[PDB]
Amino acid sequence: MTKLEEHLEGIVNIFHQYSVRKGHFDTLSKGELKQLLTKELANTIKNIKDKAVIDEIFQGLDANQDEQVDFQEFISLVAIALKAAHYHTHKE
Amino acid sequence: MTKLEEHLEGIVNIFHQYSVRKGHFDTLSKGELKQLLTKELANTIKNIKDKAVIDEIFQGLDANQDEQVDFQEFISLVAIALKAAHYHTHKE
Repeated sequence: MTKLEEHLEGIVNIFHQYSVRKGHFDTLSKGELKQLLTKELANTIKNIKDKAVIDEIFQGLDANQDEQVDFQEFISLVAIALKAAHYHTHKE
Repeated sequence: MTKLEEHLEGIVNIFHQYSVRKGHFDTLSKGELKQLLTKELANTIKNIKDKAVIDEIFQGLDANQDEQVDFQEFISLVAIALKAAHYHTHKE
């Protein structure tokens, strides 16, 4: 039940772990996200294995249209994912 | 490192646990959120103990201005909180 804040900084260090390869700045493009998603969120988000699904999501975070998901853009990812968790019918 | 999806459904069942008292529908007002926040996110969000801080956040999720945070509105809460986690300087 009680996990205190390990779930917040937990998801944060998780993103830092699966999304580690970037340019000069923390670009963290769809490559890293796709990796994290297919292996971590494999059971949460509908067909998170699908690049079409991942594209949809990535593009939903990357409103910048620059192919970069920051921890903040990943924050919206967790929005999609938590939705996929409770609304696990298919947040889509 | 690897927590798979326990962090997504984890936060979800966490909200379900600390925010359990509602009306006929899952209203889940600032009372339940304040509780979860002060005890869970006590170390993450800046002065999450402050009702002024919590108000700011709650109101940020409750765009409906109806005093109801759903799991989806709590989804934006986790957006604030994950931000408070990595950007732990003070998402504010």
